[PDB]
Amino acid sequence: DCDALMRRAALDRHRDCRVSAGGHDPVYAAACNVATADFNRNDGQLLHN
Amino acid sequence: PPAPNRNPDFPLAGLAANPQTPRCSAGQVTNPQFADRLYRWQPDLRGRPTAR
Amino acid sequence: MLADGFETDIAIPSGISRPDAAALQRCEGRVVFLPTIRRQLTLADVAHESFVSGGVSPDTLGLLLAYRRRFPAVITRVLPTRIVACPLDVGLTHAGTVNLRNTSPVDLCNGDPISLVPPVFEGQATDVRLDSLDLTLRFPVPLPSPLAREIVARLVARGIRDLNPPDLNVLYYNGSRLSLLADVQQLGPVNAELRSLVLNMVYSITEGTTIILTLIPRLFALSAQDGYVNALLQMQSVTREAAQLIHPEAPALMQDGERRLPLYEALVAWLTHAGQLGDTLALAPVVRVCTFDGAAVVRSGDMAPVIRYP
Repeated sequence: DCDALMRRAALDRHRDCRVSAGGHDPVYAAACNVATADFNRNDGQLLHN
Repeated sequence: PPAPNRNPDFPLAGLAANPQTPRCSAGQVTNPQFADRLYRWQPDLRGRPTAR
Repeated sequence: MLADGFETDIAIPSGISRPDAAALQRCEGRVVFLPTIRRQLTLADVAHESFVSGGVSPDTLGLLLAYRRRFPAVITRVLPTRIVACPLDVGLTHAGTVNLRNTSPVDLCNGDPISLVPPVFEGQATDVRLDSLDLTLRFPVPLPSPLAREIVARLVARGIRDLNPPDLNVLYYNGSRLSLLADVQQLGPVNAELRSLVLNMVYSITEGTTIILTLIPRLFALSAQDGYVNALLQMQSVTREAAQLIHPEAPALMQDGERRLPLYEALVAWLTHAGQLGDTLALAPVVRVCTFDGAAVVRSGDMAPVIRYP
């Protein structure tokens, strides 16, 4: 899921929290069809299904 | 004198009540990432007849 | 100070019940407020009945202003006919030493200045009565000088609560827990104390002070790094919670800033009003302690050698 990251992002700014997926910031997506399917896709478009 | 109607009052009694007012920790302050988040207060004193 | 000094004489009235005569001989070293530096007075002038104000009995906080209007003096020796005392504002003796008996709960250390407080504390409220002459004697309590500045600060801050429709009673010194007895305070003398505060409060604020206010973010950053800076804020100061919200910054540029020093002028005006204010509320610490056969602790209930403090 993204739920590990979603519960985490509400932490404070004065204590740092850096998460880099594949050296890139996580971008979220709701669903994926057969048509999109983005198999060898680069930088961290993540999914939450 | 300074420019008229420049000086604000103290929100120190006011901002201390609401917990939703943004604060700073000891690691925050002297960074400009939080200097803009806090309240800005600029006193002026060039029109004061002080005791000396 | 004269070559012989100056010794006042307080005459005793002839009507004396013999138990009240022995009560005066226990007053060997006490502190006595004289209204003048007249050479001969009476016990009625010394006692609490003349020490009242016109029609109004003064409270504990209002009794401090009555002290600084008068002259503290110390009884040297009790005679059968009179009482011989030496003033403190006048140069005290030929020799420069007086004995002072501690009617105080707290022991004394060497070198510490003595200011004096009314009877305030619970339990130890002791007033000598001369029932043949129908007189009452309230004698002040000699205490160390940082303690007297605490007790005045506890009383004055209590009266400011009374103008605003917890808690402030408990003090500590040498680990001793002790509170103080007070019920009411007259609204008259509190205004005299408060007006003496806020005029001296305002007169510290000069143009350099706003430059000093820009260092409030520096201290709250510095208290993270050194525990000695953590010894300032104590969590009960305003400036810890004031630094958490307000980020001030300096005004610029100052008028005639080439010729003048704003940070220097703010300090000297601060040293003459706010740092002076420990003298302005109570009376001055005229007396410190110099034991000769070196006793580091003068115990509660004993005499002590006494030498003036500038």
